[PDB]
Amino acid sequence: DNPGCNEVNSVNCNTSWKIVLFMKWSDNKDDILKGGDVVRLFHAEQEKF
Amino acid sequence: EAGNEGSWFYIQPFYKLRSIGDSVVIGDKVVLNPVNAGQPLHASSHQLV
Repeated sequence: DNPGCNEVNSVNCNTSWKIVLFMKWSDNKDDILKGGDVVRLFHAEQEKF
Repeated sequence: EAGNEGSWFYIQPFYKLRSIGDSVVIGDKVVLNPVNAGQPLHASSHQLV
């Protein structure tokens, strides 16, 4: 279906999954901006752009 | 001098950023209207003699 697309299986072969972080715990509070939030930029007066 | 009744002034925001219940910041633009006149106090353009 896709050109660059390797599937993931589960056998005895060896691999290394590097745990690379994105956002710390206690940064997932719902009342602050984060680095992955989806927002809409409403103008204070007229309308969203 | 004596403080006539009718010198009461509602403080009402001119910009749409702020609303009723929000504390006023220093340096913003505000419009002033009396409590029982309903006519916002403005500066005219009719010069005096």
